Amino acid sequence: APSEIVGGVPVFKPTYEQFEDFYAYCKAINKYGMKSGVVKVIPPKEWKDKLDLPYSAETLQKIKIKSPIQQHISGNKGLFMVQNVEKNKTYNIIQWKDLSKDYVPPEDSSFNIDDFEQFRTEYTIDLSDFQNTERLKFLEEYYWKTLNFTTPMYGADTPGSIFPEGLNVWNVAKLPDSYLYAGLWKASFSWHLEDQDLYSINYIHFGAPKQWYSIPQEDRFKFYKFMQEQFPEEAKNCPEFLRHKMFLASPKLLQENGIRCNEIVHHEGEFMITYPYGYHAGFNYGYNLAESVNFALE
Repeated sequence: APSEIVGGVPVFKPTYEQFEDFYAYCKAINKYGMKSGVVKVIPPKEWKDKLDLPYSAETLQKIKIKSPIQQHISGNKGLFMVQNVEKNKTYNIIQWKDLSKDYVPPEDSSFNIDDFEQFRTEYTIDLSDFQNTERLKFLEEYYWKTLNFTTPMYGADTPGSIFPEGLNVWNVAKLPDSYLYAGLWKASFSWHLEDQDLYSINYIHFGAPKQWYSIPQEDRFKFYKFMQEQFPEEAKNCPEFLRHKMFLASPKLLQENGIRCNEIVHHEGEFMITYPYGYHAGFNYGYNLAESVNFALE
């Protein structure tokens, strides 16, 4: 299968025909993901129809944000290290959509089954805003300019899924183990490579887009050494600290260090596939709900 476009990152727009086989499709297009850190995969229209929108009141009620994480980040510029916090409290989707009213981007009680049935018209957020490229460029630049001035809060992994139960095609929840992230403006995921160095699919069910950065496998050693440069203290008692501590590094910085860095914007209804030995990191542009699993092809 051919790559449709490129934002430094391969973009695939498969037809339901080939899209049908997830394993055969992934195995027929792995040579691209092993070059660039990640690959985007837009599902076909006849697939998006298989979805049930809006989600039923129960589907929404099932959503439970277990142990939210706040991030305390510190660092001059380009380099930052994040100190994820604890959130003993727990939220439901309605509470999270409301919580996103505190973590708003710049410009320029007990609950009943009825509450969710009502919320079936408010679970989304206006996306026409993020349709502008220069708009996204702005947010990203503001994000790097002001990372240590805020304590972002993520909806750290929580088992579950919102994909149609009767859905077997591309069922990220059940493939022939799924988790939900709760996005919030400026919430960031540092540099890392999936455990056991496996693959993973990340799907944004709804909400603001995600920003993605990936290091081409070829540069995973330049990148590694450069990270041993800064933070030399860890270069001692650590064989693997990129998977021990949380570190953020801007592309603009890496670029000007002989380390290529891919960048792409992950939108609602799209799939991202992280490949083995493909370092990746990024942040959220605001309120969203994402689902992801880790798999293997061999």
